[PDB]
Amino acid sequence: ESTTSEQSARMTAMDNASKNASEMIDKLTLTFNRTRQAVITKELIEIISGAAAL
Amino acid sequence: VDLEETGRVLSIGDGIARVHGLRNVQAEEMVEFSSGLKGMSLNLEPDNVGVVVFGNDKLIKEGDIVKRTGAIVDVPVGEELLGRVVDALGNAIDGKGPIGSKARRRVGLKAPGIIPRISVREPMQTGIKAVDSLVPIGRGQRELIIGDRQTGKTSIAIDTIINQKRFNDGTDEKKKLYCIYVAIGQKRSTVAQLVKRLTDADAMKYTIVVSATASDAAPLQYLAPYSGCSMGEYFRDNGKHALIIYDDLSKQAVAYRQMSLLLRRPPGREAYPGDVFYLHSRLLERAAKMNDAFGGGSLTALPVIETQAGDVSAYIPTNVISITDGQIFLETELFYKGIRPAINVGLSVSRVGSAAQTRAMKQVAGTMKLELAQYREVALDAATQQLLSRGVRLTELLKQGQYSPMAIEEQVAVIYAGVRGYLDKLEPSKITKFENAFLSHVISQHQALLSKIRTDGKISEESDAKLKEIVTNFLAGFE
Amino acid sequence: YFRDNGKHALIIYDDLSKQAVAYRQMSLLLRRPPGREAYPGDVFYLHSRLLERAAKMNDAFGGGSLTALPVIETQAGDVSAYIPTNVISITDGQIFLETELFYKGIRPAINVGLSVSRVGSAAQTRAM
Amino acid sequence: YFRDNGKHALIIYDDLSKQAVAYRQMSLLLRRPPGREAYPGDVFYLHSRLLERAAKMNDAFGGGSLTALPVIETQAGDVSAYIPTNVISITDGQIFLETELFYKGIRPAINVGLSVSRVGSAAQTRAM
Amino acid sequence: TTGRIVAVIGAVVDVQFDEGLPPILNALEVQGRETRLVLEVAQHLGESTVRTIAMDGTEGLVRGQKVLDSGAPIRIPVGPETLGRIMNVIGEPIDERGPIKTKQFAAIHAEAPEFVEMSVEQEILVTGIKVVDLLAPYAKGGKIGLFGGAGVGKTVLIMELINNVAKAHGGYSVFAGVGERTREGNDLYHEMIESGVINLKDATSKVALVYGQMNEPPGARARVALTGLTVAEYFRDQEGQDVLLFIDNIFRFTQAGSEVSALLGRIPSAVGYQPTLATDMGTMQERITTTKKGSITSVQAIYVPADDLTDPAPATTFAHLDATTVLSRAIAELGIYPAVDPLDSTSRIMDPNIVGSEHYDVARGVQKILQDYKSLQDIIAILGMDELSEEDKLTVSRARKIQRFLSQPFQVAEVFTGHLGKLVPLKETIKGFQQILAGEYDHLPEQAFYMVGPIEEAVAKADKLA
Amino acid sequence: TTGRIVAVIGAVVDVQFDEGLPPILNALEVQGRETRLVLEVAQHLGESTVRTIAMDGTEGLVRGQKVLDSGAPIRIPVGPETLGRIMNVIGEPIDERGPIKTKQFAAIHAEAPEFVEMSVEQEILVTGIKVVDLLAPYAKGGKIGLFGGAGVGKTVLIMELINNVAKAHGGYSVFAGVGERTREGNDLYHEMIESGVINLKDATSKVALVYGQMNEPPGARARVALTGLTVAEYFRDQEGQDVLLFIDNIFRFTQAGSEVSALLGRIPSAVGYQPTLATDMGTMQERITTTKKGSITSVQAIYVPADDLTDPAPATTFAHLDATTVLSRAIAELGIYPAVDPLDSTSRIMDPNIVGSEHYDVARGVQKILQDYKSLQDIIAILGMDELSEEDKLTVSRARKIQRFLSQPFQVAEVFTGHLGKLVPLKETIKGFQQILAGEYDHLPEQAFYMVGPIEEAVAKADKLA
Amino acid sequence: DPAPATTFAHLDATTVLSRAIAELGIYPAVDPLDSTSRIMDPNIVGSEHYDVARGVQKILQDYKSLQDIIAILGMDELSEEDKLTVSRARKIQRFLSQPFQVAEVFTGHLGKLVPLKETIKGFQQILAGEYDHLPEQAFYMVGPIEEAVAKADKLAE
Ligand SMILES: Nc1ncnc2c1ncn2[C@@H]1O[C@H](COP(=O)(O)OP(=O)(O)NP(=O)(O)O)[C@@H](O)[C@H]1O
Ligand SMILES: Nc1ncnc2c1ncn2[C@@H]1O[C@H](COP(=O)(O)OP(=O)(O)NP(=O)(O)O)[C@@H](O)[C@H]1O
Ligand SMILES: Oc1cc(O)cc(/C=C/c2ccc(O)c(O)c2)c1
Ligand SMILES: [Mg+2]
Ligand SMILES: [Mg+2]
Repeated sequence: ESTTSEQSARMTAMDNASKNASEMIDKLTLTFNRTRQAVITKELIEIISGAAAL
Repeated sequence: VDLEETGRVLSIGDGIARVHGLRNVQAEEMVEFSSGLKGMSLNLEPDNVGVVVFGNDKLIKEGDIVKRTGAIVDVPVGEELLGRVVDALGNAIDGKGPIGSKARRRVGLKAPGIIPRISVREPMQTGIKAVDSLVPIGRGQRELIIGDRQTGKTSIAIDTIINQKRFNDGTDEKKKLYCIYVAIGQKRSTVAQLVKRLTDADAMKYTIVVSATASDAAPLQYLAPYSGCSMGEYFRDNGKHALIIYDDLSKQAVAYRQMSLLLRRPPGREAYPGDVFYLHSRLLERAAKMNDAFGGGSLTALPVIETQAGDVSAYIPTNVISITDGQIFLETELFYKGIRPAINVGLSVSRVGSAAQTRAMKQVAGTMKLELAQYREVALDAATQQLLSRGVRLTELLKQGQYSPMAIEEQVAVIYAGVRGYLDKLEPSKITKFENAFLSHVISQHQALLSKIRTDGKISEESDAKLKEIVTNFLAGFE
Repeated sequence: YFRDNGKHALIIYDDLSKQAVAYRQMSLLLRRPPGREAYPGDVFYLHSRLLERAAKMNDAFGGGSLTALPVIETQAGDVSAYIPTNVISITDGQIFLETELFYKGIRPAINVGLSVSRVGSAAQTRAM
Repeated sequence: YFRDNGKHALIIYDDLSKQAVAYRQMSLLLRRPPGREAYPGDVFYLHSRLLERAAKMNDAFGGGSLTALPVIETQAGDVSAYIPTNVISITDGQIFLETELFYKGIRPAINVGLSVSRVGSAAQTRAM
Repeated sequence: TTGRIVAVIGAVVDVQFDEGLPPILNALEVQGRETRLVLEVAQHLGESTVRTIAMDGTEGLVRGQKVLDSGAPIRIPVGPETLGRIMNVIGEPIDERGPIKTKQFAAIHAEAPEFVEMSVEQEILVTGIKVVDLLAPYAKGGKIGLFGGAGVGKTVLIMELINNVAKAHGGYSVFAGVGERTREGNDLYHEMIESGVINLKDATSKVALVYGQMNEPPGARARVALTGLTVAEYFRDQEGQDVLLFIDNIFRFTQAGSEVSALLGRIPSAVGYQPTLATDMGTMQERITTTKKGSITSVQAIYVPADDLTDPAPATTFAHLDATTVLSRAIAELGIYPAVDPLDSTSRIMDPNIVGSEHYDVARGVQKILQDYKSLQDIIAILGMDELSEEDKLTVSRARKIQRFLSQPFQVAEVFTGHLGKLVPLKETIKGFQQILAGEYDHLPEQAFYMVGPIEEAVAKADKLA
Repeated sequence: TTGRIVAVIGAVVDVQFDEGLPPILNALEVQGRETRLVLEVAQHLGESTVRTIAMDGTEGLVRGQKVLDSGAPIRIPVGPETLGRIMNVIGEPIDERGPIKTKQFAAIHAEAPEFVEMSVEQEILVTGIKVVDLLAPYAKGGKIGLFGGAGVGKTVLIMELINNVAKAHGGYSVFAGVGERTREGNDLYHEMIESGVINLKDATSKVALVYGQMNEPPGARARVALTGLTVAEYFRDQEGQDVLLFIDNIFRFTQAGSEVSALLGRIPSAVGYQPTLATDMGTMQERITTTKKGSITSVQAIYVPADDLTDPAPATTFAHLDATTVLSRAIAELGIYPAVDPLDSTSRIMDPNIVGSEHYDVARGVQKILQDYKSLQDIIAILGMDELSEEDKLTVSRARKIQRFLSQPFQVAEVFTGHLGKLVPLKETIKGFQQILAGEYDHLPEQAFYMVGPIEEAVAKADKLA
Repeated sequence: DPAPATTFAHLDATTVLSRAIAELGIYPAVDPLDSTSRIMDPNIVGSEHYDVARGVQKILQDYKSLQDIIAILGMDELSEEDKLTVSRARKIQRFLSQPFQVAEVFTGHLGKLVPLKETIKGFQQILAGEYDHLPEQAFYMVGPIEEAVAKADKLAE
């Protein structure tokens, strides 16, 4: 009765761990690109301001 | 010869015409190019005028003659614009001949100050159950419609427009609502389809459509909302009620960024100019409710904002939330799962609408808000399973198709069923079915009561007890 | 010279990051407009006109060829950086190498899942 | 003054972040083209020459000294940012404080791994 | 003498004078207008030309148009008859109740109180809000700052504070609506009439209103704070009295600043902002202060663009405050109101010798368990509750009960919450968190702590849950 | 009339004209060159000088070299004589078959059809390809994003689309190679010759090719789309057809415009894209649409930079798409041709109010059964196929049987395989899957539905299997 | 960063130091998965030197990709040959540390110079498994392999 409940629960826990992780992958993926876009834009505005000041 | 009323084009190509002369022009005054294009004096410099071009500057050459028009940028205004499709300047684009317009109003007029206003108080009935009950709107309020592409945003605006027919065919003049749909950045075919849709619903006869589409020049796209807004103000300041839709402001800010970067305005967050907030703020400030001493008129503004990947925290989304009086937020995930209209209730607010919600809706709505508040918290003991039982079912009640907006009394009878537990015994995949069978039954058999609820604006103790009969009688016979 | 006179040459450009940098220098000092990463608007053109000159000629023209193995250095494996974006887009495939594979004892450090050749089977003998 | 007259002094600069903000202001209105993070290209030098003047003189010059404690504010715990690293790269060590340590109860919120002294046990009594 | 416009661009107008060049900061009156259009001299461009900033719309202006030097900067009414009135940036009445007839006038530009004029006294100001009074309490005569992103609760919190602090305070108040909503002005004005803190027929008015909302052009928003502020200075100095000053929203001053800086032809600084961001704000903030001559308790709403507290506007604001209350979208979205971040709000009177060791110990304890819990949240987000040791589970359960008990129903927010508003005495706040830290309520379910006042209500809600 | 080159800086050339100036967008012919050098007027600098963007290399140009204003924008040959031809951006043949002899020429810059010239109706453009029509159907005059990249049936699908639209709707096709790789343009041209869609012997050709190769200047690659677009506008406008327009690829149209923008000295916008990103896109896209006379439908290949759907380029693009065809490598490796993913591929017109109540319900059932088949494949791996419920046994059979019926043989590949291709009428598509879902073919073997036309040929394939 | 990035190519050997590694007290804080030499080649330093080195990087890199993984998924789930490469890499990391003569003021330790062969031999031995019984901290901040063994006894009491 013990191992039936164990592998049952482990199955469930790991199912949830995997799904949580998957949800976390997306959220970080969104952040990355929001950061990725800002860095690029930031680097560019620094260059423009530098050329325009001449 | 005359450089006081006239100038010649020095340079052109950055969407900005440098113009020698024009010594007597005003700031923000419309000018008129030799090719028929309109323009706006923006930069009054010692030796030139910077003129923003209200169309395709391919048509402007060096040496072209520009004339003053004497007028600060304004647009045609009045009732003759109803049933018409116009471009951002007001010139008709539906090819139904000239607008027979009698007054004109400036596109940049400062919003009404503090004194002439009073807090919103008359319902602006969308006809969408989820909105009118959970995110209710009053006339004069600004409510943002916000979400990723393809989440049902325009739908909210359209059914709202279509809903007003019920009043616009009455003789109750204060109960009426004239609509203006401002298309900034959309596909022209999308707009054309839309007025066809409106025409089909006989709604176009009380709508003004202002169009500044994907292929109109940027300055036009930027102007359209203000042009739209003055047309609205006509009704606001005249004891009448207008609703305006800025569809959508994301695209308009894009229009404005293009103008500012070409004008060499220092780029800030996401290359947007310092004044990107002010661009929207001044506009939406112009939606207002006027007290009885200034007519009692009102302009309601439903602006549209397009999020990237449900990110409400980005520059432009937050600017506009920082302007309007709450938001309907539309989730891609909800839309995907077919939950429609895809309203995230938790993240949606109306900062001022509770005051302008009918008592009749409020009596079923307050408890629905509450039971849905409990259900989100727990998405096998007695109590907490029942809030699941109730929750899924209220969620099915908020579903609704398009182009069938609902009279307020019809909405409450439906929600009554829900909030009085009558739906608990049935299965989730049958609530939609029960709703339509039940709604059409009461429309055909129990008109007296639905009218009485509309007329009393309330559910009376008789009405309630009478509506207790109708539901029990129907549910026992629903198969 | 080989391509046109019936023969086959292999060209290794080592590397193009550094080439672009030299051009970026000249452009900026010539006061041409800086773009992403301060590269000018003709940096893709620079590399695309080089790499198009690699080609398989028909028999009518001698039947020779010039094959190009351009080299691009990434920074922290950013294949989405301006110049890498340009050469990846331009080429017919990429051999991607990684530092983690390297120290895993996988040498040469070719990422086999990511590397590609759109020419593919077309340039293998039936044996392989 | 103390330093060169056989006396010892201690100077706190609270803070040099805000000084940098003020020099960036002054520099841009003098029409000097902005550099990394809008600051001028010599923001390092701004702090380098100030802090090199904290010094220990030998007996022939008086035996006096001046000890500095520049203060730098970070943004969201990032000791590794451009400006922070500039200053770390001037001084003889740093004491890095963190909010997480602070509220965990570790006050003074000194992060041991990331802090250092470049003088080490030479600045301690034999006892310590 | 008399000057002619030679350039216009949005808020920025250049004016050439043949003799008599007006000093920087002088207000200039543009002739040929139906309503008064003030220009403020900003810079001396040279060649007998000055660059100025407009306090209103510049549509209609022509090159050649005439301008008069007023001889001074913008002067505005100050004194007892500003009370009950609404004025604009240039002191004009905007309530349609006629002339404002004061004896005194003041310039909106003054230098900041000198170093010798500072007060050193720190006395706690109890707000009745649990989160604030516990973790980062306000101080009488101090500088309070309310940080928050779009829609997270800045204005509710300030209105709540006006209810909870102003009413029971025998002094005068100034509310400066800066770049915010006009209909909120309309709300605030009638609410005060309804409560009689503004009386339309008495002399008993206690608040003065200054407004330049988001319908105004940038110059107006760029200066309204100075107006509002100036009115507050009079009451502090020319009476010695206890003045309250609420600004919503001060960020709007820097943003406004940002909008004219492009036009004024400055080289921009970080994120597009004006390279004078810091000093602009400093010259203005340093005026918002308690002096030896009289106390000002200032509560300023501070908007965070794009939820980025590293943005120059808010980042530069932090160092001007004696207490911060940083609101958090994420927290508001979890239902905790006020959406106070308990580990980002600070106060300079959070010191055992000012608030007493008991208060200090509980607060540090509350913030300790909240940080330990915050450290555990990544292990939670992958593997969840179960994988934690028995100990961690306890820090979790207690922290979560503590987060909920930090929330409070506001009298001003009863429509959104569905609860009658609550105001908790300082003692009761301490004893409540104390008791949750000693483990006295470990047996109670979280939900009991959400949206209550004193600890006793949580208990009652627990029993009510059966 | 004739002007003189005054400045050559890379692919930007400035010309001075003594008399009448060539308006923006006009095409300039540079003299004294072995091959054609077209300069597109981009700006009017003042002082009688235009700024131009070169359509070819500028090596060799001398200051003073004569430039003839053609009096119009770039005009290219259009009409039936273009079919089977490859032209470049300025309308010259590059297939070395001699002049394209048409009775019309047309300018590549045209404004979009007016509001009145728009069809208010939404029609399906039947492709004959089962997967598409049923699940992600094309709007007549809509835009479709094509995802996949290499080795996924991308060329075969294109070639079959050309063929099916010529047959069923009597419209031709245009292919615009924006940043076409010379090598791949050689391959595609021959692949088209071999499949029949181009025919070099007679005049039965169905595509016209316009190539903007990668080694051409920024301005060339930015304009090729327009060139091809105008070739397509002839067929819609002069002949009343429903035309197919392929753009390969739409990302390189953006980038090319970004590079043009950068050369003209303009300030980059977010992520270094041109500030006119949206308008550049808008003025090209809006031309793709249904008029009262005919329609142009466009199949556009998309590259998503950084795999970021929120990158300005794909963001801006998506605003114009009405449907996506997604070609997946996974599906190809399962032998499904076309390699179309039935779950990933969407359409805006997948709406009962447009395609009909019936067409809606079948698609949503096919979508549902495939989604539910994905739910079980884990339990298939865990408990085997014989531990499913009897209703669940069916969903699998049916799902697997639907999966294969979505595959289909193409005419364009009759040469390579020996199997006759199928253009399947919309109603037979609707019916086939309609009847499968109902279980009217559960008794039939799984392999009967694979690589088949209409549902009759599945029963025919089942009866032939001994 | 443009500056350091442009420098690598002017170099025949690169010693890259890391803050993450210094933070752990590992000095010199050399990153063994990012430091290189032109002469790190068997035809030059011999097959014995090369194989050892490559091994050290192998176990270290293998460890690095197990780190973030077992940090949340628990140590106990590992194969008994995997959790040996965990124990061995963690020792080799420490054995990479070394007290410097010029850093006596920073360490408290005496400076130690390790001859080439002794370094090769010491690491060869750790990879072999000859010290799986020795405690981690025994290899920390010592010179040659002997002193790790000696340090092991001083830690035994
Ligand atoms: N209440 C509804 N029930 C069912 N379908 C709906 C509903 N509302 C919208 N739709 C469908 O969903 C699609 C998208 O709705 P739409 O109103 O275009 O949202 P949107 O976000 O404004 N679109 P876009 O502006 O192009 O991003 C349309 O094709 C509608 O047919
Ligand atoms: N203490 C609170 N209790 C309950 N709800 C609240 C509270 N504070 C804010 N809200 C909700 O959030 C909404 C916005 O509040 P508000 O005070 O306008 O925030 P804000 O930060 O001033 N918005 P903005 O100025 O646009 O950034 C209110 O209408 C409420 O629905
Ligand atoms: O969220 C965002 C989005 C974005 O597009 C840009 C920024 C910041 C840009 C920046 C640009 C130049 C600077 O000098 C600087 O300090 C900052 C932040
Ligand atoms: Mg829409
Ligand atoms: Mg607010």
